[PDB]
Amino acid sequence: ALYPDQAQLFSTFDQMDKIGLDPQTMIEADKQAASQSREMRMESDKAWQELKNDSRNKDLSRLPTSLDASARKVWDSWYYRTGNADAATQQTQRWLNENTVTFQSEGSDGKSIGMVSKHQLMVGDNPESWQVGRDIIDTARKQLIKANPWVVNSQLSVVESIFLQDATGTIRIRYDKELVGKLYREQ
Amino acid sequence: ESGVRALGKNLLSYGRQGYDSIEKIINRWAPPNENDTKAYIDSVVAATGIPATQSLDLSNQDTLSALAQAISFHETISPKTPPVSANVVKNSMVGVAIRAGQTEDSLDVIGDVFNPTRWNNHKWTREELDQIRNAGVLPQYYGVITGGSPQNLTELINLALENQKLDQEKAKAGTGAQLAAGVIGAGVDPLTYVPIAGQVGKGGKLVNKMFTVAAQSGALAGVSEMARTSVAGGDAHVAEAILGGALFGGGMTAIADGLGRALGRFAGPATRLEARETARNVDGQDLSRLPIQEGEQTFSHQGVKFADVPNEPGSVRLEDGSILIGENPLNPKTRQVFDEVIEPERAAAGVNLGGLTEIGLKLLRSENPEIRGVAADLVRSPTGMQSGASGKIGTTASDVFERLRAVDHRFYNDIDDAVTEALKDPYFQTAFWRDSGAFRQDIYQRVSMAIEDGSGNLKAELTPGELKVYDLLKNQFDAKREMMENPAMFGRPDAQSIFPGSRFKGTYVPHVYSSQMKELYIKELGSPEALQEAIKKSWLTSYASRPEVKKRVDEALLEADPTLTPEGLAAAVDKYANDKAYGISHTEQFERSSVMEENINGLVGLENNSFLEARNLFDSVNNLREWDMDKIVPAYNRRVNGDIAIMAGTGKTTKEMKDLVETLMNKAGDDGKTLRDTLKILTGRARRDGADDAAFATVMRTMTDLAFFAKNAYMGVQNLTEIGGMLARGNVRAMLHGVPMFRDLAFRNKKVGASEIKDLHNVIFGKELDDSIRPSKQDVIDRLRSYSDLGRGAATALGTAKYYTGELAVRSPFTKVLNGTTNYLLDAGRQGFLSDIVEHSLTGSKRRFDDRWLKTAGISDEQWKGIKSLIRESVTRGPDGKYTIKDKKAFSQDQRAMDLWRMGDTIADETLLRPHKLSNMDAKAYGPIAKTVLQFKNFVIKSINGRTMRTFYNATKNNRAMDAALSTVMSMGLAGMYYMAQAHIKAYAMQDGRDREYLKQALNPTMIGYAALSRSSHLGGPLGVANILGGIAGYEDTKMLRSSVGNFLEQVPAFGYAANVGATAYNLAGYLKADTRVNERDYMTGMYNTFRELVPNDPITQKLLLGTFEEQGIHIKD
Amino acid sequence: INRWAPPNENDTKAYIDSVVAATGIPATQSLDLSNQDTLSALAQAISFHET
Repeated sequence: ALYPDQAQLFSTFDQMDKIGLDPQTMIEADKQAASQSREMRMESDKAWQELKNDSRNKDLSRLPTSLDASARKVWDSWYYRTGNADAATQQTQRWLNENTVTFQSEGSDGKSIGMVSKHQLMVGDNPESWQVGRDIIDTARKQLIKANPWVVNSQLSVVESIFLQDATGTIRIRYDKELVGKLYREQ
Repeated sequence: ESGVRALGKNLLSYGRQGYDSIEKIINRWAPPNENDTKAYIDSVVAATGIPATQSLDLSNQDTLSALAQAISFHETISPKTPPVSANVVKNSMVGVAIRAGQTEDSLDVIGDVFNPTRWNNHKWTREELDQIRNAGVLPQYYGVITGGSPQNLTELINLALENQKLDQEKAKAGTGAQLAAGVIGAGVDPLTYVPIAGQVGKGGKLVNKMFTVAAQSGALAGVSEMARTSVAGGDAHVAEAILGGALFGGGMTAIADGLGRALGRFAGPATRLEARETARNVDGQDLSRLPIQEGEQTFSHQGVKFADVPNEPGSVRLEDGSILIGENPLNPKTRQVFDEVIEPERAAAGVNLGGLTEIGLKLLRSENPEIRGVAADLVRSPTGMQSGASGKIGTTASDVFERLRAVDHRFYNDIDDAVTEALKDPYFQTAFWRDSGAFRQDIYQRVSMAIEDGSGNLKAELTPGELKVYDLLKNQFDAKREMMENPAMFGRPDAQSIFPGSRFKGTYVPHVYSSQMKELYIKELGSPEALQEAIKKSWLTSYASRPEVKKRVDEALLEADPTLTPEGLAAAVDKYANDKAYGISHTEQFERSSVMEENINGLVGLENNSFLEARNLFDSVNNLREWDMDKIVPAYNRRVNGDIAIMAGTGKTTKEMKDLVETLMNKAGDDGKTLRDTLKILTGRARRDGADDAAFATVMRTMTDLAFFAKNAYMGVQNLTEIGGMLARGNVRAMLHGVPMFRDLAFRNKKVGASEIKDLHNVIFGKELDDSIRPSKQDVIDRLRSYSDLGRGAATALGTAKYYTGELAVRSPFTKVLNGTTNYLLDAGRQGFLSDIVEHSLTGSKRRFDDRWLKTAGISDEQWKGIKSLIRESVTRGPDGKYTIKDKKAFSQDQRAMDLWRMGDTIADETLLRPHKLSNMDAKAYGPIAKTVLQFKNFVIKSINGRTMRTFYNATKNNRAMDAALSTVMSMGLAGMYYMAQAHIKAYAMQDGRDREYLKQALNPTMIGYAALSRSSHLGGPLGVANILGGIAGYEDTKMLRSSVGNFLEQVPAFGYAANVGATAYNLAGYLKADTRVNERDYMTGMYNTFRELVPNDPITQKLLLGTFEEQGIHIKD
Repeated sequence: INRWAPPNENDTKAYIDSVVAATGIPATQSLDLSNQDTLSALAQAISFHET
């Protein structure tokens, strides 16, 4: 999010540590593809929209407005590095789903109602502290629905700061990190 | 002056010898072989605007006084050489920091960006415009062409075509189509989005994926071929106006959040609007509703129920759970609080109209047979509905009145859209040497002159955009006369004709004469007789020249006089023309003041119809006429409709129905037991002050039925009004942080004392004084602005050659580059100075007056003495501090009023608008309005020098958008100021401590926003809300008749009202066989027309406003 | 339906399909209760489910 103009380097970094590729092969794969450029039209401002408005792609359909810049670059890098136009729509989803957090409703059906990032939820400096904000948010939502027995007739969601809001604009809440940390230390 | 006065003469001699540029003058002034003359050129180019190589013209004051001032500075306590005046440890680094800087002259923003001294002044011919029209350039690319020279036309056309092609390719790529998916949730970044011009008619809509199920809205039917699409008038333009509103709302929310989060402390309406539009477009659930529970308190006002909303003060909920913000024009609570506590004098009773219905019901309940005999014919009793005892004969007055009043408003709604479209021809957009306010008068004058011509050569000159106006006006003007000649078309076979003179054929256009031009010509010719003989001879020439005039006059004369003499014509013609000339040169019956006078107390003028004795047999006199149809057509229509209705219903002329009242009242001496009121309301003479409030009240009262029998219109209306309210709120928030006088007046707690009430009341009196005297014609304004230039300095060559009275380039470049914005500031300053002149004339003070004003304006002794005498004669000032004028009609009919107005205008213009740069202003003292004007000008100058405006101008050389974007903020802030002043004046008189509560209620920001939006000049334009939205009274009039079932209705004639070709629905046939009920189209069209210039169907203006407000910041409250 | 039977207490998921299938109107689409065709249809499809 801080430097969203060279996200291809992060794509290079991820596979050297999660999958197990050695650097030499991916060095050779770029050099071999220098001669031929696919460029079957595709990359434009038109293909992106008609790809992002399909119910088939469950993860790309919802996206924080702060992560559009790098998703395009990861998609482009994978399409350039390989030939598939449908193996490049899957690695993007894997990266996105490994960087974010999803919330779900309490009914039998499990439609998602939000998506946030794993640094708007950290509480301290321990790099595994993002699992507390999720519990706090869940408890807040469940205790807030019961206070007003008419919220179920509109849509309560978690929109990325991180807010809780209706479709009527009446209920609006904000999540502050410093207050949560200060209270948690005392507790 | 009082300075320099030597470099001016030196430069005069230099320019007489023939020196062009800066380089030559400077090199002669300081030889290059001795001292630099390289950094001495940049310091002059930067502080004046003209580049070094470019040519000059040392015969213009703007290029003379500017250059003299930028030289004397460089030749020659004071902290750091301050150019401006008052009225308008060292070791570490401090010593080096201060001791190293050097002062330089201030910049000139206007010249640096636009560079308006390179613009040529050439009047294009017909072929040079036909070439442009045949090339095929769109209206938004005329910026490149304007100002060019005749030699370089083809290259400019090529440049415009190349830009057009590049934009077309970019739009094909699919670049500016991300706004259809919305802003809330996932979408564009509101502050980092730049639109593309040219996609106005492609056809788009808003659909947000966060509020729908994917099965309900399946997918997209691809995209347009981008080579075929077209759109209609108003059915597919609302869906893009709302697209613009969404962008504005998202941007405002983004700015406010950042400010709030930074400091440590617009989010409801945006979400509600997007939910409503998405639910409307795909026929789904409306998720933006909050129903009323049980056991909760409710109220009602004027038959409409509502209840409060929690957590958001000022809003309200309707019966079905629709929420409206506190600034909407339809809010039932704000009108209640106004009429209750704030403005009781303009109570709902003062603005109530009931219509003919209740008056008719009250009239029919009488006992006097003489009154009932005419009552049974005047009004239509409700005792019918297949059970009526009588009334079967035919149409009464009510039916014809309602039919005609129902068709006229549709006519107005069409003429507005016809005229607005004509002003985008290349003829008008490329002429920068004329004011932008006279275009409508130009159009009306040309068309009206072309109608009365018989040859036809004048008709061949009109542009392809004026023929439709021609057709509409001709058809209606023929239909009205056709009705007036035979009033038996409606059902009564014993009615005569009222048209005076009906043997021959022609088209009649109303004649209304001016008065200021009469006064000017009388002054120049010396006597009132010379005008009479000039008129007589200008009439007599047409008799000799044309044959048809000879035939008409001869036939009418021989019919009039039984005696026939071949010698008698040379006497009859003259003895007929003489008295007609005398009727104009020696009285005031046909002037605009009497014919169109505002209000009358009773029936005073019904004896004679002044609109119809202006007709003549003859065919310069056209110099004394008026060509402003937007105010002249409706009054003519009202009077004529009244006359036709009375005659076709009763069988008596209006004079008979008038004198019947006094004939009856002559026997009313005895104290025994509304005919007057019925006649007054039928003729069209009832007071119509503040009809806009009634126009909105009608919609507020009948909204529910519309919601019942139609759905799309309901949500469209809601969204339009909410966008308007949001814009008003944003503007007030910015203005609070901007201008100090606004902040001073808006943050008070108690009653102000002693001094300031006098200034607060001069502020009020200035507006009335200016409004009662301002001329109503363009030529008078041109001549009055022309004398003052000759009052200071001109030459013989100026009188000859081109010059011409049309004058906008002679003014400063500020008027050329941004013309629309300047009129508001000028009209504020004029009213500012008029009150100071009056106060000095009465009290003899000297704290504001200055004796250099007489020499600057160009007033000699006699004019000043006359002005002083008149003001001392006609105006008195009280110990309270309120000005009163004894006589109003006679005061505005003297020669001296023009002198006074001219003095005020020229002084204001020269002192406040001419001198650019803040270091060039010298003044003794400043008043309450001078500070406001200066601060608004400072706001503008800050806005232009930004980054967004510079980048936009560099990309496309389109300067027409900036003026339109920047006019609205003036239009609203000035509107707010007088409301605040009036409230402060009113709260002074409360003796007890009630003023604290009154000020707490009156000075809330939401009330300020409401009063700023309702007031001002959005209206519908020159026509007005009372005319555009005044057609829905028929629904209420027809509801109340039966209530106080059935209406199965005859089958509509096969030719439905949906299919009617335009310009042919208004002739005689279209009036007699039309449908006169209300459908959703009227609602949608009227609502769109009322809010046209505030919410256009293009997104550039919203982006410009958003960028400015980002860069300057808004007040965060809290 | 949600006002008639709160979602937390008892299902209200298979109780919606039984009404959408026996009437025609999909779940999200808007209604117009002023029409008798859309009124008498809904009254009959609820009373059966109660008993």
